[PDB]
Amino acid sequence: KGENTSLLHP
Amino acid sequence: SASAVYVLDLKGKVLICRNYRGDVDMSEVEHFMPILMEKEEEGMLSPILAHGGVRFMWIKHNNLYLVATSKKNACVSLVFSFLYKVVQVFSEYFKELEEESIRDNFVIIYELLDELMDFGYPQTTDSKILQEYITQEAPRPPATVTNAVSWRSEGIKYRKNEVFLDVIEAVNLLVSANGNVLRSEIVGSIKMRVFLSGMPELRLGLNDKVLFDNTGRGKSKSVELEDVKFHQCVRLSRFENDRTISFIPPDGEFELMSYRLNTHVKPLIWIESVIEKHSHSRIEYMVKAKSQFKRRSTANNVEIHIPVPNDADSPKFKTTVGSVKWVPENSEIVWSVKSFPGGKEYLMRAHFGLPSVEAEDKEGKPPISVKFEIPYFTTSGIQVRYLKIIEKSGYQALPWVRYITQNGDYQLRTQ
Amino acid sequence: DRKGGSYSQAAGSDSAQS
Amino acid sequence: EIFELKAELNSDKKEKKKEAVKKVIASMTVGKDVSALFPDVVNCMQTDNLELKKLVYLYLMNYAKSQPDMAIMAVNTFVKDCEDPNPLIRALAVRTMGCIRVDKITEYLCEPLRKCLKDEDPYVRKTAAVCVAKLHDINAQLVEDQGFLDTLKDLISDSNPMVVANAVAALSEIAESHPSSNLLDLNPQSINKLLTALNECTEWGQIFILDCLANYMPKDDREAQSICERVTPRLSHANSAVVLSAVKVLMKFMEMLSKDLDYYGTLLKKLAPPLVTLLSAEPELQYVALRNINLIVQKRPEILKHEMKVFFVKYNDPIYVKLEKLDIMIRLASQANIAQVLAELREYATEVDVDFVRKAVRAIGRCAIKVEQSAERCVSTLLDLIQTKVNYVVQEAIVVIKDIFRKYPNKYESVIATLCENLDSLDEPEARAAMIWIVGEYAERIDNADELLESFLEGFHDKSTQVQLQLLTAIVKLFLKKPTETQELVQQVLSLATQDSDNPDLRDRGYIYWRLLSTDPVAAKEVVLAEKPLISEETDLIEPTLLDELICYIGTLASVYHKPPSAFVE
Amino acid sequence: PIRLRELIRTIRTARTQAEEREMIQKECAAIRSSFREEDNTYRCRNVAKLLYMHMLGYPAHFGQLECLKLIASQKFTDKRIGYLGAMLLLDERQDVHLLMTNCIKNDLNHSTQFVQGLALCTLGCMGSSEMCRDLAGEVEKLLKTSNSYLRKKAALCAVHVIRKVPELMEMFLPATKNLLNEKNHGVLHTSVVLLTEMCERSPDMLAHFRKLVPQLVRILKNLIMSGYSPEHDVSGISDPFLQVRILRLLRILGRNDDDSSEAMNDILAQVATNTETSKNVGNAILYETVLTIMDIKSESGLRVLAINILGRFLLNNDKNIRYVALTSLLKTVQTDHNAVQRHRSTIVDCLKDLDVSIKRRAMELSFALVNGNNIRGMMKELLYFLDSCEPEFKADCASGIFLAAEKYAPSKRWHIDTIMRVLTTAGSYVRDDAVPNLIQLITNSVEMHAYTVQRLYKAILGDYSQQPLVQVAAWCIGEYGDLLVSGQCEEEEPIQVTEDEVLDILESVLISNMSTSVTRGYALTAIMKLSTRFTCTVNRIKKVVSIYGSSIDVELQQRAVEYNALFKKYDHMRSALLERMPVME
Amino acid sequence: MIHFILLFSRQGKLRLQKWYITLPDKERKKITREIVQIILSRGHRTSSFVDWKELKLVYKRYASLYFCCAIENQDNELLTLEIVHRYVELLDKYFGNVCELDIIFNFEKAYFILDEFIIGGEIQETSKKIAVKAIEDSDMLQ
Repeated sequence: KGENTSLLHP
Repeated sequence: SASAVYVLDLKGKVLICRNYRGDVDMSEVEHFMPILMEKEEEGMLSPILAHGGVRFMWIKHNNLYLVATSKKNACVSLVFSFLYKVVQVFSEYFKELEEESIRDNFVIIYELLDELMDFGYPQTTDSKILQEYITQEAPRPPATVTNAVSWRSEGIKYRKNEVFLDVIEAVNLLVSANGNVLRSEIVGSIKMRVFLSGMPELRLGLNDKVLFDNTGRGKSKSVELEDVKFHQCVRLSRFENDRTISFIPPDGEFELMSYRLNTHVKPLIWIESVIEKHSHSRIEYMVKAKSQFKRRSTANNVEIHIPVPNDADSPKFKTTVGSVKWVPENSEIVWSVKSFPGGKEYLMRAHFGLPSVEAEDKEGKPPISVKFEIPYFTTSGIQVRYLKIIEKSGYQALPWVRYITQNGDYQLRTQ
Repeated sequence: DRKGGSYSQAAGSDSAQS
Repeated sequence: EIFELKAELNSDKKEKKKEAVKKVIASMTVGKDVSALFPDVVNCMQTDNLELKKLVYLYLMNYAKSQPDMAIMAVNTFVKDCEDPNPLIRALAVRTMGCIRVDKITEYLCEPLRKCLKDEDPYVRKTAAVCVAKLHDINAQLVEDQGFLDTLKDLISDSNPMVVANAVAALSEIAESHPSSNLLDLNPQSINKLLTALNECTEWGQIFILDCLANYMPKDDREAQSICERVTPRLSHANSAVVLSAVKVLMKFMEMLSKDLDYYGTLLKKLAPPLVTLLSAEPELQYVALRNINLIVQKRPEILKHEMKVFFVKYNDPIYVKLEKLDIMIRLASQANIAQVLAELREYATEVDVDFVRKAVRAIGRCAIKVEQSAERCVSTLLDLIQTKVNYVVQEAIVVIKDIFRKYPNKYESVIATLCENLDSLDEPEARAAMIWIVGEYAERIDNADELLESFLEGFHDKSTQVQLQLLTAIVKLFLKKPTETQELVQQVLSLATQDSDNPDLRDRGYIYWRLLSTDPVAAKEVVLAEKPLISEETDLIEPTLLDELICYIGTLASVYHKPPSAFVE
Repeated sequence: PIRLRELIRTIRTARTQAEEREMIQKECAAIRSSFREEDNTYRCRNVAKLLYMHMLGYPAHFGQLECLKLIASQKFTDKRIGYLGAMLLLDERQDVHLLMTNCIKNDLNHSTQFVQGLALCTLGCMGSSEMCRDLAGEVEKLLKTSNSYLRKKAALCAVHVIRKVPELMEMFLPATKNLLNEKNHGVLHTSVVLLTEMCERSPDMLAHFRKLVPQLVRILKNLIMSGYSPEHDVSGISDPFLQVRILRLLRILGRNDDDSSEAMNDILAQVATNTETSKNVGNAILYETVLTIMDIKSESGLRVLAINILGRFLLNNDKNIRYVALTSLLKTVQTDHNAVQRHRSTIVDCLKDLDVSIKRRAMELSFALVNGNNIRGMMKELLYFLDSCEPEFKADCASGIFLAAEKYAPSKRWHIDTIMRVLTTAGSYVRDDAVPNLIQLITNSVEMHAYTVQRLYKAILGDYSQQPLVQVAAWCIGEYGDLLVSGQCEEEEPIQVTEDEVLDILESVLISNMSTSVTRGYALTAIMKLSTRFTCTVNRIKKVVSIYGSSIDVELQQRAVEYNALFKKYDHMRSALLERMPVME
Repeated sequence: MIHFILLFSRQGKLRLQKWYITLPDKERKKITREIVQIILSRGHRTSSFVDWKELKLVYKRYASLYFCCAIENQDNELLTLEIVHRYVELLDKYFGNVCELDIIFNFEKAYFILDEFIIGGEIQETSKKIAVKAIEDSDMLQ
């Protein structure tokens, strides 16, 4: 996928 | 002389590849996608690609591009024929041509690809022969491929010997915007679904103009096909010698002969279109359809497609016979008629608005095409004389044939 | 019945051609 | 994953070995480097199951170049499988032996190749011929040492007509890469034997049979007539490649055929229906058919003289197909179908493809230039295109008018007034230069030539080198013809192109014009405004030497590219 | 009423491009049908679907009147949708925003802050020449308001109006007066941006805007002192945008005055040492301070500190840091040029860096650092870089080498040799415009013609596919045929030029397929000039000119006809118009 | 100021687009395609800075969807990166665990946040809490 991941991971 | 034939995907992923000569690296497939993308964006895209000194010929399949990379000056026509044969074999084996069956029958697909061609030279091309030696659910190769008769498998036994023929007629009319027909050619199609016992040798006989002239009976209605192509089982020697269409019928549906000649008769359906399009105010569709065919023949499922405006909305249909439906995806209105008897006159009056803002770029004037199909009609007038079904054992065959008349390239140029 | 023209029986050869 | 697969492959369970092989095949197809497991699968190679044997052979072939050292543990297995009673197993082993790109692997496979050369099974014979051809391609010296040329030559005059065709194709491929020394050419008995087996060959074997005749050069009219008669039945074959090969063979044989004999006329008459049938083939083969027609058009243009309706581009035809149709119509354009060509160009000019519109305009201009009977029709079409209010269409019309003026300007004075005010604000260099040249050369029917050139003189020093040269030439011509209204304009142009022009060629031209004006203005009319001779248009026909060579190379990649076979291969 | 989420899901569900296009066309047809009935209940969903289709690459010309109608509506959602449509699908060239002026004027006095703020943002984003003319008074009225949330919007609108209409900045001079004491960070930033824009637009307000230099210095000092703040404090830097704006104003303020630089000298010194560049914000602040110091009349110590900071940032392994250092060095090329020479090794190494931007910056720094003493030494490095450069940098490298040779060439012979080497090695990378410059340089130089003529003759016979090199060789032959071959009137001893090889080369170039109609014209002109320039090969070029007079090209055919007419009727007058062209700078 | 800011995914799909310069639709599409190709054809060690068309084409994506900025050569390069990071943080705070799927569904919300944050390519809200509070108040209005 790779879309549900947070843009900054915070 | 393609180095390796591979099946690509819509995203550029190669569904399956099989090198035949090894003179072309398998990494050239990755560069094929960028080359195709560049060609499409610049209008230089062609089926036969060229990656440096290696040409990657590709064919647009149902879901993947059948890229057949080649290195030397191989036969482009031979490569295209091999690709077409592979596509036909895949369609016969797998009813679906997409990524679902590409990755589902890889075990049998690899074996079929290996058996089909070796060293870039195809060896097996018969669907029945391939299925008789390679299956997805192995014995020695069948003797039919080694034997001369590779299109009629011996030993076939059936309870009844019934052959279903199909006299398919394609009426193509190229009517320009001025109202005159430019390209008016009718291509015949003699396809028979022979299902009998054994390997009978069909003796095709029809009311051919050349045959009638040779026999001295050139006074009745005879079909004079400009181009006649025999099937694989049809012996070309007999046809060249005395027009004798003698060949072993195949096991199943096959195309024996396909006539192709120009047509000098009036169109089956005469469609006149009127475009009362206002300047960003409204649009008028004065579409009138006249049936030029015989009244005894009815055009079943007649769909005269009239291209409506691209930005047109809120359309109103005022017709007499046949339902009119506007499909936004097609950007046109098709005058669909369930039954269209010959001589019928259908008049339609379209009316729809247009947006206030004018379009930024033109959309063109696609030609208006109809989908008329009147079965049991022989526009060419060619009548089959007899079908010589002869078997060594000896049996009484009951062949059948039906004449179907449809509309092919019957496109009328827009005003 | 069948759409596109009913199937009709076909002969074996031209009986008038000998 | 990898460890589990290796453990499964190193087990004694047939189901587990089959599952491991299927997983390895799926990983290899999905893009997984399974070459590291090749040595593990080497032990699990001699299996009774045919499905596992095929997968093992495919893995070895795909993992042979990656691990040539690990491929040395399969020579014994290949030798054992080469004597398998099942013809399918023997054919698979023969194919795998020739498909393995190992220098030391083919050396040990020479004995199996020799053993399978005399295989009685036609499939076995075809596999042996393919393996011999592959070995010769990989190692010509090894093939010559093994003496496979004699076996390949004798396979042609044997049974198994498909096997005979395969052997003939292999021999031609060996000779194709050969330097032509010790060719496999056959006498007329060999040609007759091939023709007799041509009718019994399959679709693939027909192409191989016809390829041999392409290299043979007939020497007698009777032999050529017999070859043409034999190839005539091939024109009624459903295979597009077979039809193309037959057409190429007939064209090659027509080179030695006599026009006095009726055989050439019959071949030409029977070729037109074949061309018509090929023109209605699939889009992939449509380009090949168009290229073949164009290549054969320069040889026998009278064959397709009446083939003009089919040359029209269909609405659903592709861009390449439309371009090929337009090129065929331009090459096949004639005064008989001049009206049809003009109507197609006018209809083709209403399309939304800019490239297609430009191609149609170029074809219309070429037809107008080639045939002077349609010069008025071409001028009217160009005027209509200009009045259509299309930037690309207007530029194409201006270019066509400029080309016609340089070619047929005797009766081109009736369009100067129409072209004088024809949306001349376009900044396209091709249209601007053409308009400037037309104004300079045709500065007689326009009373405002100086006024029109005044607007183009605002940026003469920075418009372009070719544009500046054309403007200077037009100014010089106007001064020579009418210097009363252009005496100051000529001086201004000379000053701009002589002092403010830094171009070397442009500066030299301006200096030469100024010197001619200051030396003898009367002589400038006879020197600058001289009557140029007839313009020699570039002939689109290929050279006769290339046409003859292209006739033999029919259906190859060179015909589509329109390049010599040695100028396109790497 | 199809929701935007449903349309997005439907678009995502399509895989084939044709299917997605068909779905988009169906959605657009449904939206147009809904709009044609004057629907106002589900107008927001239709507007969202139209915006999504336009963003995906679908036409939205028909969805223009609906946005205008929704703009003059009363619903907050409808007003927001109309504003978004005007911002996205509405532009100056669209011409549909003319009717939006009345809606903007009506909404400019709206009591709601969101409506007024949205209208101001839309006007700023879609600022037009005519819209700003009828909206300049409204923007100035809101500039004097005390609304902190609206002060920034008013400042942005004024800046946009000034940028679109530079003549309207005269009405903003008294509106921004006494606005440097705003407590809000946004209002102060907007005021600083407006002042900087006014100063950059015209220099008349520089003196008026330079009086607030002490106030700006005090504000910057207060911001630096408050290094911690819940708002605007990111990565340990409080108000990084405000600090950047202050640094930019200081650099642009008093750039040619000593009082302005002296007043901000202490602030610049404190910032150069009281700021940590560990994070990206700190590095950006340090780079901005260094740029302001370099662009202003700062002290020697400030310049030394800026040079040291630039050198330290040059050694940083970060690609962004290296690019920033290269840009700072390129900007500080003329200023502190002697101090920039210490980074010659770094500049040379940057050309071999694996970053396209870094390599370009290094090449630009090397080109700008070429002087009258390192030009000879740097010539070999430039030639090596051009030979082993990227395809997009080979032409740029050749152009830079040619510019350096023409500007700071150590000698005409050395410059001529460098130009010849560049032409031979550039091949197709030599710009066509540089051909006239090379021709002018060759014509100006009248001391090195025999060696140059011989080199051009040698380079022309070997290859002729290079359009710039071929044109240069043809021009050199036409200009110095009398010097390239000496004593070639009749048969003589074997030399480089025999009076027949040049004519054959010119004929081959004219008839060769590798001609673009420009080199062919130059070759024809050279051949015509060689009739009087060279007296050895006579009576043979006339036949070629007569045959060449029927060329396909109209200009080429006319030139050939004129040459043939001159040869056949003005043989005695051929030399009367073959004088050498004047040489000028 | 920022000439244009567009958020494009790794596969090339554009999730956001905001250009502050009036350009033709065809020209804008061509520019966006060229920017995507340059970003898609650039490595991770290119410094995230590209000088295309005399514009500071800064590409810096913290996830599969990347972001691009176009500013004139008159300010520091780190300022654009800091502004992009601040905008990303503000969007994440406003939404909460912002992902690629949420960006497509919240295109209107993202556009409104971008408009309320930067107008005309210039910074309008230096603080991060004031802009979030204003966006929340505007959303709560209805």
